[PDB]
Amino acid sequence: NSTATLCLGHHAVPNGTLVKTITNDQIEVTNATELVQSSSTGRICDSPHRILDGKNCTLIDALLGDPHCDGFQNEKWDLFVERSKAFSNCYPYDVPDYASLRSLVASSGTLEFINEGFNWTGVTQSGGSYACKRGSDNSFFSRLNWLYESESKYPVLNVTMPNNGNFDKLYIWGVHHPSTDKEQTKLYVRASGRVTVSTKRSQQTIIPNIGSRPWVRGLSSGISIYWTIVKPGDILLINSNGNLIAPRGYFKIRTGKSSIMRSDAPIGTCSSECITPNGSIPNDKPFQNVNKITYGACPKYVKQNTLKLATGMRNVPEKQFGAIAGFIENGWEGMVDGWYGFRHQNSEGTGQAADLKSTQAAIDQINGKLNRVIEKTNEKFHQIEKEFSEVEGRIQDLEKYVEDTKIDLWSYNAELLVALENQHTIDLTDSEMNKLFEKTRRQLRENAEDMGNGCFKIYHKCDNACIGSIRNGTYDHDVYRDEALNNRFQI
Amino acid sequence: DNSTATLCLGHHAVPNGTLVKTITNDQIEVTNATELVQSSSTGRICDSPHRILDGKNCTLIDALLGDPHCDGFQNEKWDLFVERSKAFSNCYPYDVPDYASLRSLVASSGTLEFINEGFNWTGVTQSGGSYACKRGSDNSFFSRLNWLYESESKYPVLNVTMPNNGNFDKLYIWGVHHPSTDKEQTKLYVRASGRVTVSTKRSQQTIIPNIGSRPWVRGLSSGISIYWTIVKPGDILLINSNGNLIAPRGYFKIRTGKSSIMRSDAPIGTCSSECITPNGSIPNDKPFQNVNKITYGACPKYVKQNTLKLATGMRNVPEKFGAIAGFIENGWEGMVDGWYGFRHQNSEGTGQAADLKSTQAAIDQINGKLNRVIEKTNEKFHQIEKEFSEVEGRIQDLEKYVEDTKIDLWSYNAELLVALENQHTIDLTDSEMNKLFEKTRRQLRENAEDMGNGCFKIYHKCDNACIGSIRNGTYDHDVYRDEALNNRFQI
Amino acid sequence: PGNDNSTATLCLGHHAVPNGTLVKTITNDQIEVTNATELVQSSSTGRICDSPHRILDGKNCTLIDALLGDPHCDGFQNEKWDLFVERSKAFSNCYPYDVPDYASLRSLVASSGTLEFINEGFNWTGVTQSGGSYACKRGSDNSFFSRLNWLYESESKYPVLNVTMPNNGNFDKLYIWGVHHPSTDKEQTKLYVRASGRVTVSTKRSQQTIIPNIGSRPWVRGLSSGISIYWTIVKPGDILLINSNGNLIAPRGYFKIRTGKSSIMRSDAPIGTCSSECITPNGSIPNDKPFQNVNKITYGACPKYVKQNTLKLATGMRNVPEFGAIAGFIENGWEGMVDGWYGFRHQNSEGTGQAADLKSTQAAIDQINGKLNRVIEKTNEKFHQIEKEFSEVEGRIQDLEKYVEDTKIDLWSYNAELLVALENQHTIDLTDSEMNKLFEKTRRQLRENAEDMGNGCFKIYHKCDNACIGSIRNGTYDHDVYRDEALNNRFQI
Ligand SMILES: *[C@@H]1O[C@H](CO[C@@H]2O[C@@H](C)[C@@H](O)[C@@H](O)[C@@H]2O)[C@@H](O[C@@H]2O[C@H](CO)[C@@H](O[C@@H]3O[C@H](CO[C@H]4O[C@H](CO)[C@@H](O)[C@H](O)[C@@H]4O)[C@@H](O)[C@H](O)[C@@H]3O)[C@H](O)[C@H]2NC(C)=O)[C@H](O)[C@H]1NC(C)=O
Ligand SMILES: *[C@@H]1O[C@H](CO)[C@@H](O[C@@H]2O[C@H](CO)[C@@H](O[C@@H]3O[C@H](CO)[C@@H](O)[C@H](O)[C@@H]3O)[C@H](O)[C@H]2NC(C)=O)[C@H](O)[C@H]1NC(C)=O
Ligand SMILES: *[C@@H]1O[C@H](CO)[C@@H](O[C@@H]2O[C@H](CO)[C@@H](O[C@@H]3O[C@H](CO)[C@@H](O)[C@H](O)[C@@H]3O)[C@H](O)[C@H]2NC(C)=O)[C@H](O)[C@H]1NC(C)=O
Ligand SMILES: *[C@@H]1O[C@H](CO)[C@@H](O[C@@H]2O[C@H](CO)[C@@H](O[C@@H]3O[C@H](CO)[C@@H](O)[C@H](O)[C@@H]3O)[C@H](O)[C@H]2NC(C)=O)[C@H](O)[C@H]1NC(C)=O
Ligand SMILES: *[C@@H]1O[C@H](CO)[C@@H](O[C@@H]2O[C@H](CO)[C@@H](O[C@@H]3O[C@H](CO)[C@@H](O)[C@H](O)[C@@H]3O)[C@H](O)[C@H]2NC(C)=O)[C@H](O)[C@H]1NC(C)=O
Ligand SMILES: *[C@@H]1O[C@H](CO)[C@@H](O[C@@H]2O[C@H](CO)[C@@H](O[C@@H]3O[C@H](CO)[C@@H](O)[C@H](O)[C@@H]3O)[C@H](O)[C@H]2NC(C)=O)[C@H](O)[C@H]1NC(C)=O
Ligand SMILES: *[C@@H]1O[C@H](CO)[C@@H](O[C@@H]2O[C@H](CO)[C@@H](O[C@@H]3O[C@H](CO)[C@@H](O)[C@H](O)[C@@H]3O)[C@H](O)[C@H]2NC(C)=O)[C@H](O)[C@H]1NC(C)=O
Ligand SMILES: *[C@@H]1O[C@H](CO)[C@@H](O[C@@H]2O[C@H](CO)[C@@H](O[C@@H]3O[C@H](CO)[C@@H](O)[C@H](O)[C@@H]3O)[C@H](O)[C@H]2NC(C)=O)[C@H](O)[C@H]1NC(C)=O
Ligand SMILES: *[C@@H]1O[C@H](CO)[C@@H](O[C@@H]2O[C@H](CO)[C@@H](O[C@@H]3O[C@H](CO)[C@@H](O)[C@H](O)[C@@H]3O)[C@H](O)[C@H]2NC(C)=O)[C@H](O)[C@H]1NC(C)=O
Ligand SMILES: *[C@@H]1O[C@H](CO)[C@@H](O[C@@H]2O[C@H](CO)[C@@H](O[C@@H]3O[C@H](CO)[C@@H](O)[C@H](O)[C@@H]3O)[C@H](O)[C@H]2NC(C)=O)[C@H](O)[C@H]1NC(C)=O
Ligand SMILES: *[C@@H]1O[C@H](CO)[C@@H](O[C@@H]2O[C@H](CO)[C@@H](O)[C@H](O)[C@H]2NC(C)=O)[C@H](O)[C@H]1NC(C)=O
Ligand SMILES: *[C@@H]1O[C@H](CO)[C@@H](O)[C@H](O)[C@H]1NC(C)=O
Ligand SMILES: *[C@@H]1O[C@H](CO)[C@@H](O)[C@H](O)[C@H]1NC(C)=O
Ligand SMILES: *[C@@H]1O[C@H](CO)[C@@H](O)[C@H](O)[C@H]1NC(C)=O
Ligand SMILES: *[C@@H]1O[C@H](CO)[C@@H](O)[C@H](O)[C@H]1NC(C)=O
Ligand SMILES: *[C@@H]1O[C@H](CO)[C@@H](O)[C@H](O)[C@H]1NC(C)=O
Ligand SMILES: *[C@@H]1O[C@H](CO)[C@@H](O)[C@H](O)[C@H]1NC(C)=O
Ligand SMILES: *[C@@H]1O[C@H](CO)[C@@H](O)[C@H](O)[C@H]1NC(C)=O
Repeated sequence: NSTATLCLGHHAVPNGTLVKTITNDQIEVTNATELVQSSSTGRICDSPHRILDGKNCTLIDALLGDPHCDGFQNEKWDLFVERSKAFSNCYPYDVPDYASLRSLVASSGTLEFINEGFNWTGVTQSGGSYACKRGSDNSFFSRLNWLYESESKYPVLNVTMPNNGNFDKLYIWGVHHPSTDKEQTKLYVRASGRVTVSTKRSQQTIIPNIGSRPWVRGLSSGISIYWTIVKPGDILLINSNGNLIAPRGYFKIRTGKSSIMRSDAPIGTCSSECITPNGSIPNDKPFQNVNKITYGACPKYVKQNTLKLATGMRNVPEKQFGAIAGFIENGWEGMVDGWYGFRHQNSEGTGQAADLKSTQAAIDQINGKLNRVIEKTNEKFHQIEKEFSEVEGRIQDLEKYVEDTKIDLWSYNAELLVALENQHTIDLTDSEMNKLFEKTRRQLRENAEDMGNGCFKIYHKCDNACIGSIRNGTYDHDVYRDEALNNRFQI
Repeated sequence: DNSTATLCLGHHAVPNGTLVKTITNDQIEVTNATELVQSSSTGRICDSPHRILDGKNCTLIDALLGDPHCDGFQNEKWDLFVERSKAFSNCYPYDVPDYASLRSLVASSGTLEFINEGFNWTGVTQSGGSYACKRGSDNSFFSRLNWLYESESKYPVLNVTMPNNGNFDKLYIWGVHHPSTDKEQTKLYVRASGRVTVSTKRSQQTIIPNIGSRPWVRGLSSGISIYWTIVKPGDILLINSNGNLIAPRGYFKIRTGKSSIMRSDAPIGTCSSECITPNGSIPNDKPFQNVNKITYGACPKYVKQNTLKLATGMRNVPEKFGAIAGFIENGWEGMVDGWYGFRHQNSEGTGQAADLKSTQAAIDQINGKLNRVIEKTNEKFHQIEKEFSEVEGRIQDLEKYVEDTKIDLWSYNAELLVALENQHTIDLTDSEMNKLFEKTRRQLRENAEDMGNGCFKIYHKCDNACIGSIRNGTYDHDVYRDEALNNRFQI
Repeated sequence: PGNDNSTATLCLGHHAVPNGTLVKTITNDQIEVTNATELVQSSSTGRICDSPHRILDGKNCTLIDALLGDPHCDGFQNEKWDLFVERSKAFSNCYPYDVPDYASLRSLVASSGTLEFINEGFNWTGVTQSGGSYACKRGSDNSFFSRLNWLYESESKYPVLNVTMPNNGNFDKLYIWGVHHPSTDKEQTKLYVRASGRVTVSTKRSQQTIIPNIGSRPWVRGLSSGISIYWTIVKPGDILLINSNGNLIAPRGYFKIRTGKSSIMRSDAPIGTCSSECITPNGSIPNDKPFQNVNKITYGACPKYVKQNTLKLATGMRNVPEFGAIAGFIENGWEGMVDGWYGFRHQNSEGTGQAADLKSTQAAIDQINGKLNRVIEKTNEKFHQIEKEFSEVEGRIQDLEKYVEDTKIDLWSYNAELLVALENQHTIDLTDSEMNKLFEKTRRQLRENAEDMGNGCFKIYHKCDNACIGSIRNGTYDHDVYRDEALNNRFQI
């Protein structure tokens, strides 16, 4: 009745969350947030990126001029989305090194075509075929010019076209492979043509082959698509005596944030900086498990489906007349106004208060590292291809091995970051408890003794005002020193 | 005659300490440490669990084609296929454009399962053989290749199609003959120059043979260039040649699997090891390894370091008639039954005990971090090539830059990890010692004083039964308080 | 009776400075410390040091124009180098030519680091040699590439050439050869007779065959003609065969292939007289720091490229800048302390004093340098790498060469950022720990003769002259000497 008891404790919660640290695989903390994004709406947000839905068309069909893809002429995009249902309805074709041409056009992000009048005098022009119906007429690829005998002759063609602008020119052209020797001489007179497109830097010579194409959409013939880039100050030189599929001009090559993605996800009305083939995902978290193929500012792909960062101290439930005990035994599920506080027992009764300074001190540290964790947007656009449909060998072996190495290294960084941050999270919250106890230990000077359970036995009368003067940093030990030393030192 | 006792707090020491690295120190001595970089091999490739296929005198490509001394490899399968350096070609001279890619894709397929398809081939004679490819006592040829050639002194143009109506990728292996002389060209194919064209809906491959180019190999100044074509389901194979065709007899079934290939001369043995290197099989108990960067299976990660030692014990401090001394001075080499404990000196003499609770808290934290360091498995199969015999240029520069960049990043992660863990290992063990010392301090309340050297001066008769009460937390400070406050406070 | 007998005060503190430096930790984005150091090298003199690496200045010559033998590049014959520096002012003044896969030929010649050419005498009987053109003037005569031979009519005939050359010695042979693409059919028949030629260069491992095209080359320096350049490597025990009827540009021998530290770099930085292990296109940079933001293109032992332009490593304690009563480390630091990081301030009957503790000052300094030595020890010596800046639009191979380097920098930028944050959080902790250890060291040898005032100071309950204070500082303090006097003052008897 001539003493009081002051106890030091920290809060606790009835649920709790398990996290990983350097030490333990499962340790229970009060709060925790998720770092790995693993869900998506399924809708690609048409904002803030220019999304161009390919619909029934691939990038190459819209490039060449397949008539059902004529809506895509001169179109521009940030992310061009190819669908699975896309399909070819013009003349049969192949593209040697298909992936590269699809890659560089996607990076340019524009189908802006500029027409150029080549001379083509001595040949007839704009040949078509019934397999490429535009409307009801027999047409052909809109950006390709198909040359063929004039007055039953077909001379050697020497045609040039300089680049005097300050900007790169992509010329798309082709070589015909007739079904029979009849079709060869009917269109080109000579038994075998030769195609040679040249610059000051490059030269592409293609010998056409006769009847070397399988049956596609009514025809055993086809055209091989090639491309040539003409830098400023350079010149295009076409040289053919047969089977030339001429360019009607060039596509302008730009450099920008543009790329291409394969996805069947619907385009919706929303805003999201990050885009996956699964759909748009938020970029609030630092890591994501949705898909390694991403466009825009996105979390980093990791193998882990979950990585929980601890945002609170160890949870130690009380699991146990009225008596009070300190942090040594357990935490306090009854303290909701703070993380650290004082439970007292004195002459006027018993009470709880929380300590604002130490609680904010811990929170400021906890939420400072959250800001350090989330400050990395890391914005990426046109990357490498990460899923493949044909067997290719050496090059995709390296293209896979690079991406797979990238993911293992970031999965390592993520696992270690969460483990270090949490081991530091638990330690800093332990430190703020101990500092508050030692701060209270030293105010009391010689007026109290440490009971061992995180509580002080104060050897003098200590009304609610005196407890307050301990909580508040205003306890004067000299006022009570005599009364305390009397009760302490009895024989 | 004496009214006091001395209770000292200490930790253990060992005579054969081990040096490790920390964030601070380059060399600090601890009691125990374990190695993390695997650096030794038995020199044998364990045949379990993975299916090892010893290539013996055969390369994968010779076994693919059907070099008669490799006929045993027909239709064989593998998980890892081992090419010996003694392997050698004994059939018709040949070369393969993009040899690496064909070797890579066949290796990752993991099977030589062949399916005979009967092409029509009317108008030519099949199964041509040579003396430079003796199968048994007979002039023969590659077992999977059909060397077509004149019939009735006529060689008509060949139009053949074989559709892939399966649901699974087909691998056709074909070739092109390069005769030694003009006389040999016309005797075998009538025409002065041939033309081999293999076509899918997606690709075309047209080859025009050169005459006399090949150097003398095993009796012949001739040879065949091998090319490959993959026909996807629903697509169709179309062969077309007016000369020099080396035809396929069918397709190799393509599979997706854990299979790969490795260049090694290590002997195959009877044992079991998850990890395989060209040096031989290595244990994957350690997270890192310095044996070889070429690995197959669940393997440790390759690092540049040849030794990384993880501290698994506290700082080693030798203790070095003499008053008993605590941990502030030095450890205790005599302590064997624990890492922490008490030495006391009272009226019954001296004694030494160990504290289980503080020792397991240190041991369980050390085992907890080991289990997190060992938990990584890392199972990789078909990767990229990492050693090269020919000078190539752009592509292997990237293949070398990728692997060399990988090895540096993991060597950093391994070095930093050891330094972080050991600093934490030392810090956590020093913490347990401080926690046991403070736990004892507060049991003694006002009955003792901290002598400074990590020892308490207890101011009352404290027989062995009283020490044991302090040791297992049953000391009642009130029982000895009046006596102790008497002895402490004399003037 | 209040404080009747005299007492003394002994305070524990740490130094502070008026010009602190902000650094990053695991907790805080900006926390002020006393001393810091920069880890990211972000400046260069702009000069490529001619030491300790053998630098070769291309001047008006590219590596391939020196390779082929462009007459204004005759000084570069048989020259060697560690780093060869192509200049952007260079140019080709011989016969017009293109090189399919020019990047690979440039790369392997640079990696060999030598243009050591070994003349071999092929058997060109039946053809005439040393074909020259006026677009390639050497001296005042019409000439041609010094290391190429241009074969052409022999008595108005030019038959099928069968030519062989064995590789009888050790180590590889690089053969450089080409194919002429004549401007007109007249030039085709006036030089080669046959309508169309055919160049075939073969080994046991490979074929290379080329069917030349007429009039396929644009007008360059007076000629609508050109030569396509091709190369073949002949391993030991293998053999070179040249089979051609027309349009053959024959080699005069091979370049000896070596393997070593050699490479090539594109830079307009002037060469200077100085020594530096690291070379960038921007110039040479010091390799003391572990990271650099100058250029991702480097040669030699260089700091690693990172996106960050500054990463400051804390190399001192937390800076906390600082009634006649002294106070301790709990409140603030002591700007007055110059001779040490930690120390004591006291007030007693002889006055007020101050002294620095050398033991705990070194304990922090030695731990800080234990960090620096682990941080600064990373040499990282890389030589011939991959190309990292491109001028032509290529596609698939280009995307991977960019994605690999782009992924590398992001991974080291992470490692750099995390390392600075960990190293600084550990610095602040250890410097705080040494303060608390020095205070507890004093607390324990004072025994029952003082009380902790709570501000990092002790109220010592006995007369304590300067020699008394010095004993506490030297640790020679004996508490029993003062124990009776102190207990009498602490507790009233
Ligand atoms: C577009 O190309 C045509 C055709 O020439 C091509 O050009 C080169 C680059 C290669 O691609 C070749 O393979 C092609 O042949 C050019 O037509 C020629 O233009 C010139 C100059 O204008 C004409 O020369 C004139 O000829 C007059 C007499 O020609 C008449 O008589 C001759 C016989 O004497 C007869 O062969 C010809 O067919 C005519 O009937 C002459 O009085 C005048 O002074 C001048 O020399 C030449 O005749 C044209 N050829 C043809 C077949 O029409 C174009 O010039 C070119 N245009 C552009 C803008 O470049
Ligand atoms: C080389 O052989 C192939 C294989 O037969 C030839 O292709 C075939 O060409 C015929 C031409 O009529 C095709 O017939 C058509 O088939 C469609 C299928 O639905 C049918 O609807 C039509 O009424 C018509 O009968 C046949 O399908 C086609 N088959 C294949 C596999 O391509 C090819 O023509 C031959 N080469 C030459 C130069 O003739
Ligand atoms: C020094 O530290 C190492 C820590 O790696 C100690 O080695 C470890 O010792 C324990 C028990 O002695 C071994 O546990 C065993 O685990 C296997 C399963 O892996 C189980 O089958 C056994 O029954 C046993 O429980 C552990 O494997 C072993 N680890 C290593 C890497 O050696 C070592 O004992 C310490 N030295 C001293 C002197 O304490
Ligand atoms: C493999 O394909 C060959 C083609 O080289 C098949 O033989 C040819 O089959 C066609 C169609 O049945 C025959 O064409 C017809 O010939 C008669 C002969 O008078 C003619 O009157 C018809 O108007 C038509 O043109 C062709 O003669 C025939 N050639 C030969 C040499 O047999 C052959 O059937 C296929 N192999 C098989 C089915 O085993
Ligand atoms: C182009 O010239 C080359 C080189 O002279 C010719 O190849 C050579 O052909 C002869 C043919 O008898 C080879 O001789 C053989 O040597 C082996 C090994 O000593 C021996 O066992 C045989 O009995 C025979 O004597 C010679 O080795 C071979 N040399 C090379 C480098 O290939 C080639 O035939 C010529 N081609 C034309 C179209 O002129
Ligand atoms: C913790 O320390 C206390 C104090 O040393 C231990 O309590 C008492 O320890 C003594 C000696 O070990 C026990 O004496 C024994 O009692 C049995 C039963 O009467 C008797 O047959 C033996 O000859 C001996 O005298 C005593 O029983 C025990 N106290 C009680 C209530 O059992 C205690 O055992 C220590 N606990 C641990 C886990 O070490
Ligand atoms: C603030 O921190 C920096 C970096 O820790 C300190 O710079 C270091 O200063 C020492 C000299 O006290 C340098 O060591 C000396 O190096 C020279 C050769 O340069 C040698 O002749 C001496 O015998 C001595 O070893 C050290 O290199 C230097 N480090 C750096 C990165 O500059 C600086 O002194 C600190 N300032 C204060 C006021 O503490
Ligand atoms: C194929 O057509 C191209 C272009 O139509 C021809 O290139 C042209 O070749 C003539 C050669 O006399 C060049 O004339 C020269 O021009 C320079 C610069 O103006 C001048 O200084 C000379 O005195 C001479 O007149 C002309 O510039 C050049 N044009 C282009 C665009 O390159 C080429 O010759 C034709 N093919 C054949 C086999 O003739
Ligand atoms: C070393 O040399 C390289 C060039 O070889 C320098 O890169 C160039 O840096 C300048 C900026 O000083 C870039 O110009 C402008 O940069 C701003 C960003 O500050 C950007 O927003 C503008 O659009 C513009 O690009 C320039 O583009 C860049 N590249 C080239 C080829 O000039 C590099 O800065 C030099 N090293 C250091 C440390 O500065
Ligand atoms: C506390 O420790 C310090 C450091 O050891 C003591 O200061 C040093 O004290 C020694 C004597 O113990 C001085 O040595 C003397 O130097 C004079 C120079 O005039 C010489 O004539 C003497 O023969 C003797 O060698 C030393 O100079 C002095 N340090 C400095 C920088 O002067 C201090 O005395 C110790 N105090 C206590 C109370 O233990
Ligand atoms: C595993 O094999 C590799 C390569 O066969 C060994 O590395 C070679 O070591 C020799 C030492 O005499 C060097 O001369 C070679 O240059 C090394 N090759 C490479 C590619 O580095 C390696 O030492 C072997 N490992 C073990 C444990 O025996
Ligand atoms: C634990 O339960 C409380 C009950 O109010 C709840 O507010 C809290 O969100 C739960 N924990 C987490 C991590 O959500
Ligand atoms: C995203 O799509 C890929 C491929 O279609 C699929 O494997 C993966 O499970 C999907 N993930 C989510 C979260 O929908
Ligand atoms: C972030 O700081 C705010 C400021 O009070 C706080 O509400 C929140 O709980 C903090 N986040 C944590 C502690 O995870
Ligand atoms: C608490 O402290 C504040 C200043 O920090 C003071 O104004 C107030 O009076 C104090 N409360 C009591 C009860 O002393
Ligand atoms: C390999 O070839 C050599 C020489 O012909 C022979 O002695 C050896 O037995 C062969 N080994 C196998 C496994 O075929
Ligand atoms: C090689 O030289 C000899 C002698 O000069 C000559 O007889 C022979 O024809 C030459 N071989 C050729 C030109 O292939
Ligand atoms: C590291 O040691 C040097 C030389 O002894 C010293 O000058 C420097 O101050 C030390 N480091 C720091 C951060 O003080």
